[PDB]
Amino acid sequence: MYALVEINGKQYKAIEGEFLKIDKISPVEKDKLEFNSVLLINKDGEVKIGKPYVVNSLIRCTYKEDKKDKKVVSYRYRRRKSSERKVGHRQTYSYILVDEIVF
Amino acid sequence: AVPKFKPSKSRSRTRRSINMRKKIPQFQECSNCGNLGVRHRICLKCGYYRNNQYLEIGL
Amino acid sequence: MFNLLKPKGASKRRKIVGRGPGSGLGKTSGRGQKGQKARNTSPRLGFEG
Amino acid sequence: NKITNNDTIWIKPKTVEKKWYVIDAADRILGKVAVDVVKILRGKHKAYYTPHQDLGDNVIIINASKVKLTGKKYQQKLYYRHSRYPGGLYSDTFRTLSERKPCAPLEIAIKGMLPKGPLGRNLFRNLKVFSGSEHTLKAQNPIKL
Amino acid sequence: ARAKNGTVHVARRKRILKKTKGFWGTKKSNYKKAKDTLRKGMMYATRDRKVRKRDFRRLWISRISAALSDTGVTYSRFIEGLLKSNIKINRKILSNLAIEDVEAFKKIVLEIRR
Amino acid sequence: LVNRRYTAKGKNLPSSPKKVRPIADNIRGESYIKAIAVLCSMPNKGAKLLEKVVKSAASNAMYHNKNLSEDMIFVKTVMVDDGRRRKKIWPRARGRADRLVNRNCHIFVEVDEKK
Amino acid sequence: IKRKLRLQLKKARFNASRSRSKNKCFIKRMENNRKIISKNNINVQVFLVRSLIGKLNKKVKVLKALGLNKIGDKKVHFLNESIKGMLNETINMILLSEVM
RNA sequence: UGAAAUAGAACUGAAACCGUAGACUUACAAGCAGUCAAAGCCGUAAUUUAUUGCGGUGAUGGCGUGCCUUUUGCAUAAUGA
RNA sequence: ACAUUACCGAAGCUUUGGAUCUUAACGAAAGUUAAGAUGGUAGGGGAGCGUUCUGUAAGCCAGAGAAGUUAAGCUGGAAAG
Ligand SMILES: [Zn+2]
Repeated sequence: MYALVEINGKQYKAIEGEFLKIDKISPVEKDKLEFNSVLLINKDGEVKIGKPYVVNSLIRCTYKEDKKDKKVVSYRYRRRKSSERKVGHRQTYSYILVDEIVF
Repeated sequence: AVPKFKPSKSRSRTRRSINMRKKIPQFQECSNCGNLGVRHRICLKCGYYRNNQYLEIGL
Repeated sequence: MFNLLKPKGASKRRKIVGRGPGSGLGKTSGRGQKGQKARNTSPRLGFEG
Repeated sequence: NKITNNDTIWIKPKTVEKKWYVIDAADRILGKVAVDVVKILRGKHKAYYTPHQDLGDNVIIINASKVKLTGKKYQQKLYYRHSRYPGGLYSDTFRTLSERKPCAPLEIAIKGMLPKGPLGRNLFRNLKVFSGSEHTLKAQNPIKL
Repeated sequence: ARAKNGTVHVARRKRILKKTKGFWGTKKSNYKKAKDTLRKGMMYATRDRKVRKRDFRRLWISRISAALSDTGVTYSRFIEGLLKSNIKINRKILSNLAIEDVEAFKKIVLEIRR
Repeated sequence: LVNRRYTAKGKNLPSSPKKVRPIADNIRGESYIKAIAVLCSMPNKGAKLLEKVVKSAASNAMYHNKNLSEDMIFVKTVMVDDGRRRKKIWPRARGRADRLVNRNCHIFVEVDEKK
Repeated sequence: IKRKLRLQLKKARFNASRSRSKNKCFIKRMENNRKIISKNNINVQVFLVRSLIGKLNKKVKVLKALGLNKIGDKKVHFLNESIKGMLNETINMILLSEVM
């Protein structure tokens, strides 16, 4: 059993007991998350597809932590112009543990 | 008539390893002393060759 | 340790020039491309060419 | 802890098991036949298609000598080749090339339509063309198409 | 007031060499070649970070088109019906679905054809 | 790695490493008898230099391990590095001079009791 | 092949390779815009749909006077003679919808 | 002997350069040698254990005309190492 | 060529996460929000890293291991630490 769920406009494939890495969510909502926009549910054989959301179907999750990714570097330079620029970056991600898929 | 660009270490290594390669001489143990001598040459250690003395080996 | 605590703006740094591309005062060092002025000079005598 | 990877899935080529497909070329049009063959060979009919690796099936073409053309191509299509020696340009019309090598036109067309590089050459290795209506790969139980 | 201590250039070079480890030939040890190859590599890294989005979307589209080859729905029409029936599922999701669980994707297609 | 009890080292020998390495390749891993025969046979300066170093290494091993004879020994490893260089002048036409480098080599041989 | 001729030919082929479907879409948009402009004293929403790069200087000035700087720019304006004239100048780069 | 002799005519001993050993890859292929994807092999940590990561190698796919200076304009077969 | 419905397709547009600056509002202020605005050579303005010496420093940290290369790991938006 799994769910195809939209969080903040990004699809994910949620499975129970099992973490999701999503875009950083505000400190305000670091307590207990409920997501109401489920696109698809596959339960033990049979599948329900929402138009655009499957009604009466929730996903309940517990916020766990925030974690930074590996560092990336944006670099550019202009040939035979003696000019460049370098910028570092590290994106932040939030990890949520899916408890149950209200099906 | 002059190198246009410095060759890569791969090319230099390849050429050097192929060219600077010496081959082992064949051997055959002397019937007299048991030394390993060059095949078809007088033994340098005892002087015999096919059971015939030819040298008188000194110091 | 008593931290003299200089007033702000009391000493500009300098206009160190010709020390890299990132400083904005790089190879050409504020002089432009070529000509008389690129090489130390300008005809002084209130000159109008 | 375990993370649900919401990333594109890649299927290990050691768990994909290649079949053979028979395609008949009788009374078909050369380009259409070649296009079908390329689509099968490339792997573009499987959900896990990947241009990196070789995941498509193999193809046996039968009756390759009965491909039909339209227009005056039978008299006018030219197959060129160059010996790399000076002036050594040799042409060969469709008639003559077909008579000398019955499988050559279809092999040439499929080679042109396949991608280029090591994988393209491998894909062409994955193809068998027969002039007649019978093939020697009976041991593979090829699926007819 | 002589200000010579040259513990700077070796530092720059050590960082560069650390980042340029696996390169071919003399590009991994010489300072000049390593710096040239690294600098063009980082620019490639930026460009390619933006290109990876295009590449993966193209892959997903091709996979969807392959999974639909069976049925009679050209996937332009598939996207058509998808939007028209108001199913806002994603190209990545559909591509992965057609591999993990083919029958769900097939059911989606039956549902689109309406 | 080295059992430095069993090894010989010859520093600044009068030959170029580029010329001594092939002879080393021909005896690496061979038995002591075979290697000694090869070096005696082959009429190369590097061959004679290796012969001296190899014989010395075997002598050291025997001296420190009295129950090891000439026919349980095999040449385990052989390394040939480059040593000091000397520059001398070779004068050419039109007053042009060229510098004429003379190279030396270090030789390291370790023997070991055969399999 | 002579360079003068091949440049002419390449340019002519590029120009002639336009799609009638795209032309029909553009014609439909123009008709809609003219129909809207023909009205009088209504609030109209103006979207900018074509870029400012490469266009004429006068027309860039008109668009910046309407308030649109980028593609995707949204501005509501009250149709009087001034706005009608500006819209007529820049009709080919805008999309007009009506604010009920 | 000396605290040390990879302190023995020399302290700390890098880079360029020359090597040895082990692991991986390579002899049907047209690679500014890199980046983005990626099977297999090897090292390693977790999850009861062969599927996920830190790693090193990398078949194959996509993209990509070294750099500096000078010019209306250079991968340019303009200049310089 | 003429019609109908589409889709693909850029660093454009939209959305998500993060940073700086201008203006405006709120706030005692710090800052919090709203709006837009940030390709860029010549060239102008502004903000920092790092090296050596001097006062701080007859301070603090070192033979229980200073300085320096050297392997690995980590942080910072860049100089880097
Ligand atoms: Zn003898």
